[PDB]
Amino acid sequence: HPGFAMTVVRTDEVLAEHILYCSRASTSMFVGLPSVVRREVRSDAVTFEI
Amino acid sequence: ATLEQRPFPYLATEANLLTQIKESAADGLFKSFQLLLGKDAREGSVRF
Amino acid sequence: ALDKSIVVNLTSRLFADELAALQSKIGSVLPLGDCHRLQNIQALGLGCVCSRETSPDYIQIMQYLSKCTLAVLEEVRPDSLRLTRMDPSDNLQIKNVYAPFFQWDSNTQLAVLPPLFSRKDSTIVLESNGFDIVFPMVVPQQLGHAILQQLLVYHIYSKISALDLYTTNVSFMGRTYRLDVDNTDPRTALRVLDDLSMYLCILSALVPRGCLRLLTALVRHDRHPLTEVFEGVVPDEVTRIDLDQLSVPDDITRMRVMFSYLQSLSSIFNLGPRLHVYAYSAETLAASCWYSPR
Amino acid sequence: ALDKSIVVNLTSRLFADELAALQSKIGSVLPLGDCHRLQNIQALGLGCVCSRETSPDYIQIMQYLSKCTLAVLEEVRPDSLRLTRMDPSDNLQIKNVYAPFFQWDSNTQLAVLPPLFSRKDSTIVLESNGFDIVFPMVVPQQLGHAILQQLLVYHIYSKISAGAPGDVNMAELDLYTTNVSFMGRTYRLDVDNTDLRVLDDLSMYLCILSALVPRGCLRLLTALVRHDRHPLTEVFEGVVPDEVTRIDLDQLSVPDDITRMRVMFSYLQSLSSIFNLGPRLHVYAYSAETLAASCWYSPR
Amino acid sequence: ENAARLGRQVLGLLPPPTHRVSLTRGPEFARGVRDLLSKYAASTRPTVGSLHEALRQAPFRQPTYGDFLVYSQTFSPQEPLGTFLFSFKQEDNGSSMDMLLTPTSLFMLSGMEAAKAPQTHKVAGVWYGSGSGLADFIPNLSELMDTGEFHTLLTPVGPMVQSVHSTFVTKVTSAMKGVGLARDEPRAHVGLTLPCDMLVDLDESCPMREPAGLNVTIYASLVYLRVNQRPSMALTFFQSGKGFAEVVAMIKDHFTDVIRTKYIQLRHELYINRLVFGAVCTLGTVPFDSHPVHQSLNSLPVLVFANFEAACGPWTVFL
Amino acid sequence: NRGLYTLVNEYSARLAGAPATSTTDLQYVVVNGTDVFLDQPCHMLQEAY
Amino acid sequence: EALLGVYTNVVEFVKFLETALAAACVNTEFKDLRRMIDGKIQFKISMPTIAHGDGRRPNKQRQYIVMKACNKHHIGAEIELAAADIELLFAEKETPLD
Amino acid sequence: PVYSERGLKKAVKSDMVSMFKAHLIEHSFFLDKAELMTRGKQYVLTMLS
Repeated sequence: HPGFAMTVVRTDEVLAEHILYCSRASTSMFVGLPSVVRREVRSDAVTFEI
Repeated sequence: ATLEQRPFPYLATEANLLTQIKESAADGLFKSFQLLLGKDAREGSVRF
Repeated sequence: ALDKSIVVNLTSRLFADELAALQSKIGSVLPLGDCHRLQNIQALGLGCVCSRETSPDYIQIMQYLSKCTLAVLEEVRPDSLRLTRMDPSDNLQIKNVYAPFFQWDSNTQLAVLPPLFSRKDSTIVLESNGFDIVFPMVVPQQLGHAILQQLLVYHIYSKISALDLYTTNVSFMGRTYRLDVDNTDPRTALRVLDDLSMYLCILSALVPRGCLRLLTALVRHDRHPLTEVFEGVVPDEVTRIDLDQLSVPDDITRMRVMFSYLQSLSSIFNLGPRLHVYAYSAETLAASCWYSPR
Repeated sequence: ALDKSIVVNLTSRLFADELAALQSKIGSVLPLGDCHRLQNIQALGLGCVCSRETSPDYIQIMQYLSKCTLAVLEEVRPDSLRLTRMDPSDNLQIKNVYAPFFQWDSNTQLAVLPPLFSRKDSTIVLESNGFDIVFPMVVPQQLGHAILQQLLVYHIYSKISAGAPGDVNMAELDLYTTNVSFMGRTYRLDVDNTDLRVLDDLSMYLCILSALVPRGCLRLLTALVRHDRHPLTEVFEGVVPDEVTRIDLDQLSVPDDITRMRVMFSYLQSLSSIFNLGPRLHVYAYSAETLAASCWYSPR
Repeated sequence: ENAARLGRQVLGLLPPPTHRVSLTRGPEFARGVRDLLSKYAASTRPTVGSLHEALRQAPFRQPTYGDFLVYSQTFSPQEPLGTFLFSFKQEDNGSSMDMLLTPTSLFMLSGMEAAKAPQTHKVAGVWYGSGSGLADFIPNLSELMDTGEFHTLLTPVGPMVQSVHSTFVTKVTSAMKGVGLARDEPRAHVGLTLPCDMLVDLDESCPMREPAGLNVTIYASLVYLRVNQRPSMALTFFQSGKGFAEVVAMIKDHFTDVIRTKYIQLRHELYINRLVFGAVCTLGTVPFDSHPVHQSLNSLPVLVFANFEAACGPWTVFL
Repeated sequence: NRGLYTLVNEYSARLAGAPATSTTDLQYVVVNGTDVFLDQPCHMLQEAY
Repeated sequence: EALLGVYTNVVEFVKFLETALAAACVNTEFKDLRRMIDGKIQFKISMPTIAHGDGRRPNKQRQYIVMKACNKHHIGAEIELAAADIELLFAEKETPLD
Repeated sequence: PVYSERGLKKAVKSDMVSMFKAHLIEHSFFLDKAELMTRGKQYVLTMLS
């Protein structure tokens, strides 16, 4: 025995499956309109963006 | 006090220290009417 | 037409502290990690490669900037930080803020340094979302080399203790500037210093005998303007090498292999990529510059 | 999104003899010291800095060329000239006159240089505006950045003979240095039998720049000790000479070093750029007998 | 028919008109500005007809090429169409003459060992002679390597486009300035092809963060050695999107093995031309986040890229 | 130090104080704090089991 | 040797409103994010109290100014379109191969 | 609301803290405990409702 004792800590992960409740009329939603912005122009394909 | 010991402690953090951050121009209202000075404002007169 | 476009979404609002730290800085340069339209807050500034509890260095953090592409601010809205990047050939308008007010001109040569003057000057605090945004500093040649000149001085003299006025103050024409050096990680600086014995020891061996003889004729009675650095005193070696009769084609073939390594010093004395201002106002500080990666 | 045709004002007409000498070349690369095209002649060329009056300087001229936008001519008109502004990745066309001639091998690296020749076949006098037009020296790089190679050693031994005339042979210092040998075609320079002095801003440095190079690596070796310290520096003892490791630092003390050290720190980067910052072109399509090539450029 | 059908190409392939807006005559300023936003409201919406008019907008796409000459024995009779191309110059034989070297070629120019490349030695033996297949035309293989002059005469060119193999002269059209368009297969460009023997990757490590982009750079390097006390080179390639200051400090960590045995040799002899080391060339920037596609040919594992813009920096010395 | 009504509106959304990685071999520190879906309750009650 | 089939894959088109989650939120015919930089709605919510005969000085009812905001949420969708899509959307009128 | 009526003074706040503790131990992962019970349905229903 050396001249001390000691405490030990770990951590852990647990994959849980969760239940989520959401009551009625909590958020007001605001759906906009989509868009098009062209960028990153290569020679083969031009990557569009919505 | 200092945020506690009060009626309705949920509305503590909403009413007290959020409105201090936001209310710099008092613009949480719905603009409806305007008082244009005269028939033609010309953007120079003080509009109410 | 093309539209390079970067806007930073945010999950919790700017505060009254970091508004005025950022509303005042409407134009500057800060890096990125990834090229998109959108970006999380933990990839903007210099604060990825450097942190408070991690002991920074003044080499690899600058050396990290050669990987990235770097962007220019546009707006500071209370939600979002609006930016734009640098297209490999496109002009912009940038207007610096920096509290060490330095004077640019038209037709200059600017680079970007990590902040070496003071960290609390540059490290802004972000009480909303924790991750600090350390600002890099847009800097010309004459300063940008001179602090790299100042660095490779000092981290040799960091061991020569084992003082302060001689070894850190940036000798600019007009002012001197103390750096922020107490607790660094100078081992990447220790590489570059030991990368000099790769050259400065080895450049010494093929020095020709001809140009060394000019030094003995110089300091005696033919004193030139800048050469009073010698202060009328020779180095000890200058009379210890000149024993050769000055054979010319020896020194011809000596200076060719010498001429190679002068270009090799670019690869060790690099800055970041390079800025090309052509039009510029001094009272406004706004410029007009196209991107050159270096 | 393009306009490269810049008409630059004179204040009067040309001379009479300088018709065909300016019809001798029709396309060359001139600098353009103004972002705008509404421009005098007193700002386009090297006469904003380099002229008769200023001291013969090299580094500021070396700073100037990449600092200044270039332009390519198309036709000589009696009212004004025709500059086509340099963008990155720009097409142009060269029909040369350069004295001496330098052969234009295609697909190599083709640089822009400061001239050092005799200034009679190197400039054209305009007393219409007081402006000697200075064509930049345009030589390919393996010739061009190594044109300093034979000249420099030829330049230094003239300085020791200027203080002690019993040291250097003349006709032996000529032969290996007066003729640049590349491609197998030998080229002779211009000798300057007047009294070179433009190169005081290099060679007078490089002798001072050869002083403490075998002095700086004494303390540098034994300084920063770890076992993580670099491995090849043990191998790199096999280069450094024997007299170098015999220097005593009794002569120079530690706070005395700071001025003498930083000068030697200073010229090991300021010299490294001026052989790298030679902005530079390439030929993709070349014609030999016509001397009308189609090529491309990016300033660097 | 020519005026009937072939016009409807050129009646439609034109670029859009830079739209003209009248300042004065106020009843015509509004007729102008109204027909801008109705042209702009197309380029926002993701519907079908709104899309294809945002595609006529096109940048400058025109890189120029190189018409060369090859002694058709110095040409290996096949190529994987996306090789690197050198151009070696010592002296002009005829008026318009040229000689080219592939990355499969330069292995056969020193007679180097099979330890530095045990992959292309079986490959590039059938493609050429035995090292003397190019010694018939250049008697200066040694003295360029002896004096340290081989690393300057090579001019980097780029990829191929298409070459016509004939009886005595193979006509080669290379590619420069950027994107090399292919010929036999339209709409696809020349895939630059590097072997898996010669590209050395720089990124691999434990998981333990690096920024992405559109920019990983291929480096052209050269490392001296002296096998059997004979002058001999080493083609070695790289791939790194990590700036210029890092990789010169990283190529030296790659080729530390050469330098350690090197000054074991010249510890007791001084030849000033034996002190210069090598050089770096930059060839162009692959989009970082793309794929080096492992393609097998004749064995010969080959990486191939896509959308390769090309450039050429000077040969920069390093230790 | 703050009152607990702040602590409920902070615990549901904010990332932890330097938590551990998943799916890799050793317990690394997370630096890409943008993807790991941990909700650790070792903070609020200040415990160790 | 023969062919025996190339088979149809279908992406299941389920939008937001078609789920049962819409009984939690509030959905309108809203249009504009790009106009309105984030403001607020300043509620002031009234308050019932108990009246009873205290020996104390009793409670005046209180009036709480209640502080609501909005939250900007960006979403980006991505398309690549190759060069053959670009051109032959224009040309026409050849043959049944066309 | 019965646990917070008097007002959040110092003695009520800390008594809430040690009331998380006994609730975190017993009534968490409540479906997994419900496979090894006599009662069953009147544990989940007393948890959910």
